[PDB]
Amino acid sequence: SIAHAITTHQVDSDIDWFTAVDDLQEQGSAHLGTQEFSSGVFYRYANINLAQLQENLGGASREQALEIATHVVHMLATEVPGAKQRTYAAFNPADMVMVNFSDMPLSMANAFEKAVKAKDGFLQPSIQAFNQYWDRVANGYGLNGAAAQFSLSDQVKQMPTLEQLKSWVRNNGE
Amino acid sequence: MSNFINIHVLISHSPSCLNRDDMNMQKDAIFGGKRRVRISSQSLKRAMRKSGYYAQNIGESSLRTIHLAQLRDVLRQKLGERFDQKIIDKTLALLSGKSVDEAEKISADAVTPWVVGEIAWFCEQVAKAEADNLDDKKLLKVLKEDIAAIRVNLQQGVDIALSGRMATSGMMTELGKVDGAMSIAHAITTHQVDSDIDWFTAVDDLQEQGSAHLGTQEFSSGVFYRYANINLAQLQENLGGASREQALEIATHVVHMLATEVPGAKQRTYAAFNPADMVMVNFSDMPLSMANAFEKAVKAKDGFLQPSIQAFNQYWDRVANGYGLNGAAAQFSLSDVDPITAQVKQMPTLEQLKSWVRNNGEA
Amino acid sequence: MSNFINIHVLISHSPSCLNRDDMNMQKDAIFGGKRRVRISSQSLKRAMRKSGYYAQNIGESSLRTIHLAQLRDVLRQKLGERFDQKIIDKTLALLSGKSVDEAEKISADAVTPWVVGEIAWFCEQVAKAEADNLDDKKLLKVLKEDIAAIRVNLQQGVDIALSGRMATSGMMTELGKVDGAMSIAHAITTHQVDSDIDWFTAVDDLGTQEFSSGVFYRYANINLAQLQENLGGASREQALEIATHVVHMLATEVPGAKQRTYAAFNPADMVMVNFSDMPLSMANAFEKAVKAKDGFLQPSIQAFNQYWDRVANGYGLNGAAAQFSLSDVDPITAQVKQMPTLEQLKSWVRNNGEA
Amino acid sequence: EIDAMALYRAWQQLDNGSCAQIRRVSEPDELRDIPAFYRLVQPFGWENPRHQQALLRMVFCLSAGKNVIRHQDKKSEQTTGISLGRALANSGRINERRIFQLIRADRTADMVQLRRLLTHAEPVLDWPLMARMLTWWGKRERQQLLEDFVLTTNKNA
Amino acid sequence: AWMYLSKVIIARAWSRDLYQLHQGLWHLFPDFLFHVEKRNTPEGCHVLLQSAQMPVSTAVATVIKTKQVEFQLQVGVPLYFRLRANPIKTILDNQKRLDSKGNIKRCRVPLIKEAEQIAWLQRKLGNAARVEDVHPISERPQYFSKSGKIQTVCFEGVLTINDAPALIDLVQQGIGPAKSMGCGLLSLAPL
Repeated sequence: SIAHAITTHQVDSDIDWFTAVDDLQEQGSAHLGTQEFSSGVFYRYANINLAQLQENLGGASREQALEIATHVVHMLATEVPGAKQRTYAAFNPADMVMVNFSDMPLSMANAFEKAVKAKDGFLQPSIQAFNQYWDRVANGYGLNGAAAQFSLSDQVKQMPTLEQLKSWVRNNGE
Repeated sequence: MSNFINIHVLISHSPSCLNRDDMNMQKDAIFGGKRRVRISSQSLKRAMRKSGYYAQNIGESSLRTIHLAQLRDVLRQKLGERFDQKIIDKTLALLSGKSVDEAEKISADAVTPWVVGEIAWFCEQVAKAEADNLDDKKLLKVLKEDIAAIRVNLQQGVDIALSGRMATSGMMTELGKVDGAMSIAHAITTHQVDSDIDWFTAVDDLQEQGSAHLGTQEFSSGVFYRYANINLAQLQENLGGASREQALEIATHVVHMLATEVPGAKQRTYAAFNPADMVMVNFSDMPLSMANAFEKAVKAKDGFLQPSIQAFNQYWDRVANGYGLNGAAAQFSLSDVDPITAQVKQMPTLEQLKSWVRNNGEA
Repeated sequence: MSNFINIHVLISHSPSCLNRDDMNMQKDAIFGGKRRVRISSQSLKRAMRKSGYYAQNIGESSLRTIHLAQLRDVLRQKLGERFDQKIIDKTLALLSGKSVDEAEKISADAVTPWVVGEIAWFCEQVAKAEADNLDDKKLLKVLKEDIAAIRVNLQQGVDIALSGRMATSGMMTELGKVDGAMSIAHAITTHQVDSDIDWFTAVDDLGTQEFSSGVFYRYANINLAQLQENLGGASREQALEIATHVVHMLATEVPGAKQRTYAAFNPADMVMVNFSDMPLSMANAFEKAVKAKDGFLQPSIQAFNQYWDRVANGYGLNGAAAQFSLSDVDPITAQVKQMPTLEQLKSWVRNNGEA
Repeated sequence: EIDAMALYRAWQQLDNGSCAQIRRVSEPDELRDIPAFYRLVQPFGWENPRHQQALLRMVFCLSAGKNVIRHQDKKSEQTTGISLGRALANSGRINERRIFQLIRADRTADMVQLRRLLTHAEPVLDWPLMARMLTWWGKRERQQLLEDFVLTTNKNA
Repeated sequence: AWMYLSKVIIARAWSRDLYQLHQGLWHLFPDFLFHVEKRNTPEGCHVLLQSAQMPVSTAVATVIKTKQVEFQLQVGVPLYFRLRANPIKTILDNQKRLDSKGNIKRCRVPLIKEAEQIAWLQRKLGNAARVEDVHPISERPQYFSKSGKIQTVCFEGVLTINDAPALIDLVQQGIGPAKSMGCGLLSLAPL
């Protein structure tokens, strides 16, 4: 299951007003085109139903499934849609990735229901919001489950590098 | 071998107005909830394209237009010595999808990039075709078989091999689609900018000055982060199958231009002819921008430039160590700065960096 | 034979009543996070233009106006002995795109620069066309063929050849478009002008800064090829002569009554001229605002020199370069020929960077 | 109601200092922070609270410049003069998306954008009609602005 | 020779006009001198405040910090200074308007020449200190609503002390007209 990605904060988009210069036409006032754009801190969410993956692959072992899930962790953390990227190049890598084993799927979008107010950017407050809401949810709903978090900033096991997170996932969180 | 060349540039500009919109206001952008001044990618691309450095080191830029009549006359005057005039005219008509009379206003449906060399080659193929009483549709079928021999012509049109092309009609609609190899971002300042405003007049030497109404021009200064990358595989393909060496050559010329070329907008009156204070080039498997180093808008101490560069460096550490980037990296900087993680080869000069690129990041 | 000549100037003068906005405030600009005082390039340009140095060494300056009626009267009085009034009227009419009657008011679309020598030349072509049974249309057509012949007249309107001109109507739309040769920036101080002081903490503790003087960085460059073209094909020597007078004026002129703080003692505070293929400005030497020592001038020169060294070495600039500064600051390492006086620098420019 | 041509004539004859001082605002309510404003709009019923909002808008537009908005009387034939949208379209300087984003712009966002358009286009128009439009300024007057713009552009082509 | 200096802010609510700034200031005290350092921010209006009495923060007038000083100035030492004032000349109305007493009004007119303004400074300081370096920052006219207009100037520079107690007298009394509308406060600092 995979969610739409939504920004953790409000966005009013900007508008690029462009022209197309005719190299053979002696100047002149043209009318300009428009293109909406914006930056933003996005929250991505997906979950994988291991049992269903196994069934879907013909009865593959849990290990093949944790493998696939690992690849999904990687892709979800790094792959960015190709749209307008030759013109805008937002080739950014994730600044936080957390994986969490569980008996019932659960998203964390509600951490950003109260839209994240900027202070020194949107990123750090976004991460902070995430961490607090995870603490609340975990303590309130008693989530005894493997969890690990990777982050580029300074019961949830920290990972210095994405490869270590991936290995932790491949090894069923142990 | 790494497929992607990443180019990061930090360039500081004095008071200027390098790019504006339909109402004479500086282009901006919101990043990290703060206003940055912005220079669009198009503005950059075209500044590079029409630059002198390009003309000397790369070749002739393409010719972008919609006026097929003027283009026709140009083609006649520049190719008339190699082809008969209605060979030329028929080529233009086939490529454009429009009838080439000798009417003197003939418009394509949109502004399109025309590469003269490409047109020449097509002229050959069609001359060949009608020495052979060969049908237009059949010629299409033929030329479609070997597209590489068409792309080989883009060596006289590198800007298109870099930045792609799409047409909507004519044989180009199936022969002319180029997927650009270079991806470049809008340049944004690494810090917040509230722009200044110049209140101006124009004195009339023939009337008593008296009370006047003053114009206003937004302007500012700022430390811009330029980013671009090159897909070597794609560029090789777009050049008819050139070697990695020629690609690293063009890539190098792009590094130079991206570090030195500035849009010409308002330059006769604000003159911000500034050279870049930092240039880092990084080889990789997956392209990656460093814009996020400035998501937290850089705050100034002893200027914006020093803190910007240090920001860039620290983020580069974080990301490199985090995502495990073992790729060739080199950095050129006009300031002696806090040491970026040692796995990045320092270069005292720009040309040394460029030779490092030409040599695939081993020299 | 480099095509661009770059003029870098450090000039020391008052920071007040120079260039004000709509509200009695001196213009300024933020650079590197600090507020600098600014003189705007329009102001510089027009100050040079109307200066006496210009009048005595370049020539008469362009006549910029929007009032075609009054220009009509001027052209009649100044050319009336050389052409018939009707030819003048015809000519102004063809160039401006408006009808010249004897009405009281006739406005152009915008304030345009006019050279009276140019107008006279056009009068010649018009009268000649009249005697040659040419309609206005083929007149325009043939004039389009030799433009340099029109630009030759800009030797009596050098400010135009330097800073450019656009027209929106008349025959000038196709015969009058001039692309300026000289690019010039806004003067900005190398330092913060607001006193660098937190007055709260300061009252507990009860370099030295200047106030009645400030150090400005002026940049300009001249595109020689372009100047030659705009002047109707003149030689690189004539180019370099004009560029030299611009080095002088840029190094010395202050808008309004005011002048350099040390006008009576030295001729210039600091000047460096540098030939190159691509123009580049040195403003970034002051991104980090200069902090005072004995005033702001030599820390500014020190900054200028350090940055010149780092840029020149980094980007490989081996074009000709000369500098005049009678301050003993740490020297500028690169091959930069030092000049004992200003005039010697000016003669070094006059001689394409070898003398 | 509010006398329009009176306010216009007062604005045309205001002293340049007051004039420049008014132009400097960046939001209609900031006019309340300025004396010259009150002296200007008092003869035209600022003292009646019903008319206040309106005046704030009108002056704000006028604040674009002393001669940005050029009044021109309607021809005796025509029932109404040149409305704003027609004027803007006639300028040739305004892009449709500016108008579109204008009418979809929130109280307040709205007047600022309009003033930018006015300075940019320097329109010739029947001023009292503009004044009325500004007196009411609700969904349908905005939509009418877009109508006049689009329809004039299509007519003229 | 005591005082205290405090950095206060006034909410944009009460900070709309010059008079209301005055009021806002006295309402946080059950006389003084002040200097406007940032006029409208969104948060409001920053002000440096020199006073006899202690400010305590109110609903619209927020005290940020406060420390309390007295002056020890040694003659002969040079110092940096900053002073916003309104240099004027008092004349008979050329418009020949008349006063309630029945004869021609007097008018205060600003000095609009640089030299005259600096002269005014040195005069006003007199024997207390000599101005060694000054720049006379031109500012936009301020208006208020009776109703009227004052034209200030902001001197920043370097002086040398010639009579410590006199200069201190000056610093606490204020220098020039319009003391209640932002002018007058002379700030000193060590070179």
